[PDB]
Amino acid sequence: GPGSMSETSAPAEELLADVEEAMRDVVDPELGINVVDLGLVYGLDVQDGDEGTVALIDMTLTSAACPLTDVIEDQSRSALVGSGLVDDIRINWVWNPPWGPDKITEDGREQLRALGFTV
Repeated sequence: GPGSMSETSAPAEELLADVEEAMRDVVDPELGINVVDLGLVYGLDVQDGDEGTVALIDMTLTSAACPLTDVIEDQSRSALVGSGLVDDIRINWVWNPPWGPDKITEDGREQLRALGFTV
């Protein structure tokens, strides 16, 4: 179900096509569920700086302890980084704690300087 929708980001030409593509990977077209409709995903803040360009996305799941986290992270990060709109993202899972620690994804955790890991 496409249409002239408004994500506000990107020029109307680019946004339409790119979001149409993104919405294919960041949705459940199997049974037809759209996470955005849960109306927590309304909370997204993309902060750009000299350090980098990070898209923060406030999300939640049935119990936030489901292995669906990998799926949303992979599909979201994969597309968003490919769209070029943002390079860094962080999907945080909130159902109890204050928005902060939840925003530490595999990007920050595994590739922390203390680990010295580099891909």
